Amino acid sequence: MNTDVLNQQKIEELSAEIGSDNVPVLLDIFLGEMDSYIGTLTELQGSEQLLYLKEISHALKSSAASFGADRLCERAIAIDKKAKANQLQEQGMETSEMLALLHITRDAYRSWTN
Repeated sequence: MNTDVLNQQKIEELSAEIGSDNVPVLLDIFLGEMDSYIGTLTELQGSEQLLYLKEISHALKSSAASFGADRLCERAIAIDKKAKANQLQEQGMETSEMLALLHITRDAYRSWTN
């Protein structure tokens, strides 16, 4: 997870006078809206498939480059894509990696990242 190395370090410091205002704004939206479309566009298409490239480049690459500029930043983006995303499922992270983002992010972030 985003643990005692980056979260309370890089998060509490990059948050602070900065992300204490900006990260709740980002975190809550990238989750709510991304997830929105995965409620609706998953029940309409392979949007959830989109869900992946967008968020981790969009919001995780945004907020994690600042507020998790440690593991989750690259270890997720690269270290997932390759085997974490395909060694889970041959299908191409078509569910169990992508949706996992929310359970992992809200579990972890809501513990040290508002």
